[PDB]
Amino acid sequence: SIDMVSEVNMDYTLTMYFQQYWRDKRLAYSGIPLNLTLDNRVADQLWVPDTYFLNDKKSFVHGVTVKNRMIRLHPDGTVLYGLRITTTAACMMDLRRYPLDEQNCTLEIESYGYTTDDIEFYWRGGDKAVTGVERIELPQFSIVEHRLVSRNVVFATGAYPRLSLSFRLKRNIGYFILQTYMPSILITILSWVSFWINYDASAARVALGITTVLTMTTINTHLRETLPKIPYVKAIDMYLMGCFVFVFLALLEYAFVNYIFFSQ
Amino acid sequence: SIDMVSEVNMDYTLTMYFQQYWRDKRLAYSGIPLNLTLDNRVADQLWVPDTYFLNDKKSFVHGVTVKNRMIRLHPDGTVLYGLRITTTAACMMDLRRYPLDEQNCTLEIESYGYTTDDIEFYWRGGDKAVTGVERIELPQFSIVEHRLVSRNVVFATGAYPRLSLSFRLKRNIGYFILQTYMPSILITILSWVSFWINYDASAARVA
Amino acid sequence: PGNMSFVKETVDKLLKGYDIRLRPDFGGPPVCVGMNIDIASIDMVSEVNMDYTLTMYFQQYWRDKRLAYSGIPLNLTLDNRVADQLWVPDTYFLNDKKSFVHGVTVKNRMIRLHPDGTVLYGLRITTTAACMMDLRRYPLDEQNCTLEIESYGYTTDDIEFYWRGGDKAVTGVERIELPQFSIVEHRLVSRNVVFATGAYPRLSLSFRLKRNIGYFILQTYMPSILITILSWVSFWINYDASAARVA
Amino acid sequence: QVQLVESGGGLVGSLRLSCAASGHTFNYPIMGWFRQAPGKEREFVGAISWSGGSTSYADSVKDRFTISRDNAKNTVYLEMNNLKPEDTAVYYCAAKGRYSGGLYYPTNYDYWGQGTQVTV
Amino acid sequence: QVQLVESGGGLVGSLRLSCAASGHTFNYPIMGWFRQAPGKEREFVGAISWSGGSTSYADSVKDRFTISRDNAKNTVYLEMNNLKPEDTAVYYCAAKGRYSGGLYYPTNYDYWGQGTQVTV
Amino acid sequence: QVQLVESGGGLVGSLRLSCAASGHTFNYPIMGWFRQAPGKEREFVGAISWSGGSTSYADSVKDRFTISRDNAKNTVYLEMNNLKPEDTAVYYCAAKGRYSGGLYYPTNYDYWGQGTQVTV
Amino acid sequence: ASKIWTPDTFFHNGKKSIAHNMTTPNKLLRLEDDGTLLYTMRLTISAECPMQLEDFPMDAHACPLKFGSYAYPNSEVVYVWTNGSTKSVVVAEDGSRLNQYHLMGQTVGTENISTSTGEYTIMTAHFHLKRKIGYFVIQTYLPCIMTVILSQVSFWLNRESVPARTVFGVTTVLTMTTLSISARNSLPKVAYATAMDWFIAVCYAFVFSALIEFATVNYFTKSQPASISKIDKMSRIVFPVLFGTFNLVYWATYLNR
Ligand SMILES: *[C@@H]1O[C@H](CO)[C@@H](O[C@@H]2O[C@H](CO)[C@@H](O[C@@H]3O[C@H](CO[C@H]4O[C@H](CO)[C@@H](O)[C@H](O[C@H]5O[C@H](CO)[C@@H](O)[C@H](O)[C@@H]5O)[C@@H]4O)[C@@H](O)[C@H](O[C@H]4O[C@H](CO)[C@@H](O)[C@H](O)[C@@H]4O)[C@@H]3O)[C@H](O)[C@H]2NC(C)=O)[C@H](O)[C@H]1NC(C)=O
Ligand SMILES: *[C@@H]1O[C@H](CO)[C@@H](O[C@@H]2O[C@H](CO)[C@@H](O[C@@H]3O[C@H](CO[C@H]4O[C@H](CO)[C@@H](O)[C@H](O[C@H]5O[C@H](CO)[C@@H](O)[C@H](O)[C@@H]5O)[C@@H]4O)[C@@H](O)[C@H](O[C@H]4O[C@H](CO)[C@@H](O)[C@H](O)[C@@H]4O)[C@@H]3O)[C@H](O)[C@H]2NC(C)=O)[C@H](O)[C@H]1NC(C)=O
Ligand SMILES: *[C@@H]1O[C@H](CO)[C@@H](O[C@@H]2O[C@H](CO)[C@@H](O[C@@H]3O[C@H](CO)[C@@H](O)[C@H](O)[C@@H]3O)[C@H](O)[C@H]2NC(C)=O)[C@H](O)[C@H]1NC(C)=O
Ligand SMILES: *[C@@H]1O[C@H](CO)[C@@H](O[C@@H]2O[C@H](CO)[C@@H](O[C@@H]3O[C@H](CO)[C@@H](O)[C@H](O)[C@@H]3O)[C@H](O)[C@H]2NC(C)=O)[C@H](O)[C@H]1NC(C)=O
Ligand SMILES: *[C@@H]1O[C@H](CO)[C@@H](O[C@@H]2O[C@H](CO)[C@@H](O[C@@H]3O[C@H](CO)[C@@H](O)[C@H](O)[C@@H]3O)[C@H](O)[C@H]2NC(C)=O)[C@H](O)[C@H]1NC(C)=O
Ligand SMILES: *[C@@H]1O[C@H](CO)[C@@H](O[C@@H]2O[C@H](CO)[C@@H](O)[C@H](O)[C@H]2NC(C)=O)[C@H](O)[C@H]1NC(C)=O
Repeated sequence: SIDMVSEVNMDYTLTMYFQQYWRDKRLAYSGIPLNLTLDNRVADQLWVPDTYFLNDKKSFVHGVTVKNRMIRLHPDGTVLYGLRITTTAACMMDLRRYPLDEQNCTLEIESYGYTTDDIEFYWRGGDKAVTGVERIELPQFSIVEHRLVSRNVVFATGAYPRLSLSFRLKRNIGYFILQTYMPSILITILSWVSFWINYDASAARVALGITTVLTMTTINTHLRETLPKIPYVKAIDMYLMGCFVFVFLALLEYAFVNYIFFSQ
Repeated sequence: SIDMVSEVNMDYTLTMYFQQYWRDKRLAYSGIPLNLTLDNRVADQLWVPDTYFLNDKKSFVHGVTVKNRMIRLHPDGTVLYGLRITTTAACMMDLRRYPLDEQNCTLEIESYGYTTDDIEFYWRGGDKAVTGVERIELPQFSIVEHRLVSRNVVFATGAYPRLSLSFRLKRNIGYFILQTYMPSILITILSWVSFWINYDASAARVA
Repeated sequence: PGNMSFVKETVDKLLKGYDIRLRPDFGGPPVCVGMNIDIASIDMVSEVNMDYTLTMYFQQYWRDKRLAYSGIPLNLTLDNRVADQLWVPDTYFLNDKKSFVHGVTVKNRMIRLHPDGTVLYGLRITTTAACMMDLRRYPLDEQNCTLEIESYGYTTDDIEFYWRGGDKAVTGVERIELPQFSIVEHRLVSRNVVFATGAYPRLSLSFRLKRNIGYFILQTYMPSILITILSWVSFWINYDASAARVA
Repeated sequence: QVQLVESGGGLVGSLRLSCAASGHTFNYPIMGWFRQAPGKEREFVGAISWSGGSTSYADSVKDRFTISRDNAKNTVYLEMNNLKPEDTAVYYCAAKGRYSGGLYYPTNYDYWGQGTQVTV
Repeated sequence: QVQLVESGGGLVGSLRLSCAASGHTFNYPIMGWFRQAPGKEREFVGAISWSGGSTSYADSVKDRFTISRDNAKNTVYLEMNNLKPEDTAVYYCAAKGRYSGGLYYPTNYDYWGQGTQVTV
Repeated sequence: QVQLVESGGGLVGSLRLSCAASGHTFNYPIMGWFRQAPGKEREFVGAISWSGGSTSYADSVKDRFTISRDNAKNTVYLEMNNLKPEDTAVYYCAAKGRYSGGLYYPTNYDYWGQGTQVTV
Repeated sequence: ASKIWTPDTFFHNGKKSIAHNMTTPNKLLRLEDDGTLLYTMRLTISAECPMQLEDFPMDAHACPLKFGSYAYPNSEVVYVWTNGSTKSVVVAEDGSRLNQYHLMGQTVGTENISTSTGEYTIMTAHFHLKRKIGYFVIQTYLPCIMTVILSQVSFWLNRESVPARTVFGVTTVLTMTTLSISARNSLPKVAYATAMDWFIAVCYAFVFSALIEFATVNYFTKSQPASISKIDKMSRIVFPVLFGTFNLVYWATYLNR
């Protein structure tokens, strides 16, 4: 599963069964036809790849009952090594389109100690190397697609193999329609009641207009606590500022009519 | 200390020095009249009871500069073993009388592995066995009373020894007077001001 | 040239036969552990939690005859894993709530030996300590609360604590800065305390905090005063305007 | 510092003693009563806590004595009943710090009163 | 202490047993029923949770007996329905603490009823 | 439980199969299509997830067939575009629990439809 | 690495740190023919950064990173930037994980220090940061400016409309009060006023003066009936002009500071 996605943290939490598969000629055995499966504690007695996640912020291997690892040997010496991992990975987000946005979050897999001269990475089965994408149930997002990549990345200490797993997440707008946009529209409509009240009931006209402006300001300020204080205008910010302009001019209008009526 | 009692989580956080005494004839020694206060790292090389707390939500033993443990061997084989523990323990609360309620939290102590056929618990010193109840600094509550219990509790796997420590809490009403009832009384009083404004002032009396 | 092997065999000779279990001069007179603290900084001070968080370099000095060496004149610094191969005092902070030793790249420990057998043992620690506050006068109060340093297992007849250097034993406190508070004074105290299990040594470090009033002027008093003055505008609004006067 | 002033001493039956406190009492949340018979070591009698109200006693005076406090007046009261000669001694009132050790040991108490005599 | 009383026992078929509780029952959230025929050990019958409603049974009475409760009246009831000759025994109404062990063992139940009789 | 019924069978080209589900489908977020014929094991064809819309196809039908859904009608559709003679089989609609194993294995599916024969 | 000797380097600013430990420790160890060791690891460091907040929404800082040996003094272990000072700290081109700050650059150097346990050599790197003002403009400044203008529109209502003028003044004063309250959530409890506090206070002064203007006109229209309407005619232009000049001074100040 992908457990949660956070704009305020610019990260997401991913739980996965992660597996690796390589030959070790030293572990080849003969006279036994079975694929030997051993207690996971053998993992501390064997060489295993230095695979790590570059954009991981915080992760752990599950440990209830006994640490969630598997090793399965085969006669030719190929080792199948598997882990269950939960990782919170960084995903910087472009919120200029928010909440009508879609985001490309990725997991960067790399070998830390060994360069391309010592380790090579590849997806087993190519595009079918990643499964379980069908069982992600994020409320806010629906996964449009996922993509698998392979590359070499160059540092001052050498060239290293990289594998990348990517998701295209597109947000569900229904929540914001029910919670934010519709109330803004309704408060904007509430402003237009002003023009039906007789023009000499100044107290009512003013009370309704100023109430609308105040409520719109509160709607503006409440939302930005739920998401990062990023220094640009988002889609919803433009919408709410336009609605503010409308409800503000819907009170400058009363000022105009009152001045024309009582003074000029 | 009891660091806090929380209704939102039905628990309380407790810190204590937990002490245990038992006799292990295998550790009896002669030729030294002294009590052997050995480095706490000996405890990893000895048998120690599997005591655990039934209703702890989580607990940890303090560890800075050393794991906070004590080992002291007496010549006759008696072992004194103790460690400083902070526990967050569950305490179901009857909030039906919330501002004027009286809650009853407990700490239940039991051996995880050995049954009554192998281990027995007792309060060393009887009712004297628990101290520090005088130095609870709870703002919301005050310790009306505490008393100690001992019994055998039976499961399918066998009968187990158990001790339990209990605290009876009475709430300090002062906070709720200032921040729920004074506002409520004052707003109710202020509402009657409407009866003194003239009836023709529809805007004022309604507002 | 040959010094490397010489010092290696010297250290091996020291450790060979060394018992972790026994304090220096076990059965004899108590060992004197001298202590220093260098305050790195004081983190948040919390009225709501009645605690404060402290980060410091914490050092302990004692002499262990078993570690004396003569062939090497150096004050011999050793890799910190040696601390697991030596006896070290069981000092603990009696009023801490949550604390840890730093491990940024390696666990922040220090072991430095000297020819006469004195051991210098150092730690870098962050500790959250209980700090009860007399809020009867908040926000015009000043608070005193302490760090309590004690030996967990050994009584006063086994260990003695003392501030190494007297009143100069603690540094950094004269330089730290806090938003709410300023350090008026700090005191170093040493005593012993009695339990049913025996009498134990203690050192106590105390800070007295004076509150900076400005923030509370900005937060609390300005809006309260200015709401109060706002209400007095009613006395100048004409007393025929019931709507405005009531609103 | 903190200062303790005692009162109520003299020949007795039942009786009450008083112990008022002044100064930085917030740092000393527990007040204890002690006594010292002539030619003998000092004895624990009882204790009480500011704002807590909990009390504890020496086993020899449990249900014979009682102790209570007034937190606004900053004073502590100790009450006595069924008085008999073995209880005669100079009684003391003392304050304990927040993080000092056990109650029963006077070494933990930093400030002390005048030592009112009681006789029967 | 929490107190328990019983009624409804007698020679019956179908029958009703009634048990009433009082006191600080919030501490003892689970009630239980027990029995023993003359010369035999005390058997488990069933249990009921205050304010939760969960129930468990002994298989010898499963689907024949049912236990019910009334929070306002603080009473628990056991339906002696579809009675069989093997059911003749004195039935005890009992209470169990929050953290006591298994429900099937009478040693875990603290307060006990009168032990009303049933016969056929 | 969940009940499945399918439609669109019979001799064939292009065709659409349909599957209607009723009951507690929330416990069964993924719907899968399977097919079988005489002398051969049951084959995985494709899958759909309620409320997610994600699909995966067996390489034997990849880029030929497509599966879609109507969440309000609780129906699942498989577009049999560009049929070939080897496609002759009874096609079964089935439901998969949330924490069952892989997609491609029929044993992981609990509730099975009646199945529609197709002829080509 | 557990069998070999390695330096005890630690970071002086570290409040809390992680040496990433997923799928084997994230540590690299290479050993050359001539005995040279190279030893590298992946770290997450939460570093204590002191900074001054007089210019809160318009400030610029230089957060330090200091590290060196923990146990070995100046006479035993010394650190040197591997490829020279300027070439030794490298920032990933895509590494700007900053929301409200723009990293202007960094400067690196070295220090000796003296401590109760002897002399030590410190490596130093300061990362220069400048805050991006865009967020606070729409979150605080536009609300304040809109409130200040929203108070002054009441000057175009006729003097006799007492309830309307009263509610304008009161509601705008409440708006400013809540804006002041909320602005304090963005910072620690600093014990001195920031620039945004100056702006909020001056806007509040304009709002409260707008209320006082109505109070004065309502007093004089009853007490000495009129020419009192020139109060409205003057304020109606003076307040906008004075607020405009206030802005022309304030922004001219803190964009050049
Ligand atoms: C999320 O966002 C990330 C970042 O934007 C996306 O990741 C990118 O995905 C694309 C695929 O969609 C990746 O491109 C593929 O990369 C590999 C590797 O190419 C590298 O290695 C080659 C071998 O050494 C090397 O030759 C390449 O350099 C040459 O080619 C590039 C082509 O871009 C050219 O610019 C150079 O000048 C060189 O000529 C390079 O270093 C490769 O296998 C793929 O090639 C396929 O596509 C090309 C298209 O032209 C075609 O020619 C080939 O035949 C083949 O079909 C392809 O280029 C890209 O590397 C990823 N980038 C990063 C930074 O990771 C990700 O897709 C987004 N996800 C979602 C879900 O939206
Ligand atoms: C914050 O708040 C805390 C807690 O309130 C403050 O901590 C207190 O600090 C003061 C000093 O400022 C401490 O008092 C000092 O304590 C020592 C130790 O006294 C004990 O040990 C001695 C042996 O080492 C022993 O002699 C003492 O007994 C004598 O003294 C007591 C007390 O007067 C008396 O009752 C006895 O009859 C004895 O006469 C005792 O067991 C002490 O050295 C200090 O000086 C006194 O004692 C010496 C002789 O020892 C004498 O020469 C001096 O003239 C003087 O009389 C002094 O009393 C106090 O104990 C601390 N409180 C606690 C609970 O630990 C802290 O100061 C505050 N900090 C800030 C910054 O505000
Ligand atoms: C031990 O494990 C190995 C795998 O590590 C098993 O070998 C694999 O056996 C399967 C059949 O069980 C083979 O699958 C067949 O492969 C071809 C495509 O290569 C295809 O024509 C068939 O449809 C079928 O799937 C598979 O090739 C073979 N090898 C691998 C690498 O998977 C082996 O059976 C196991 N042995 C025991 C005793 O359990
Ligand atoms: C190894 O460490 C020891 C720690 O004790 C060092 O001892 C040092 O010895 C000198 C010489 O006595 C001390 O000097 C002091 O200086 C002033 C005058 O400047 C005077 O007040 C004192 O009487 C005293 O002599 C010094 O304090 C002492 N400690 C330190 C930390 O320097 C010793 O020098 C070290 N040896 C080596 C080889 O590093
Ligand atoms: C990072 O991952 C490691 C390796 O999975 C975690 O486990 C720790 O691994 C070391 C060995 O590398 C264990 O050392 C112990 O040492 C003694 C001998 O000195 C021996 O008694 C034990 O058999 C054991 O090998 C260490 O116990 C082990 N720690 C734990 C808690 O399991 C390591 O904890 C992970 N995290 C960090 C921050 O290192
Ligand atoms: C830090 O301390 C070292 C101690 O060695 C200083 O190095 C000495 O620098 C002087 C010139 O200032 C040279 O004459 C010496 O030969 C140097 N000694 C060694 C052993 O290299 C260093 O200069 C100090 N650096 C700072 C910035 O204070």
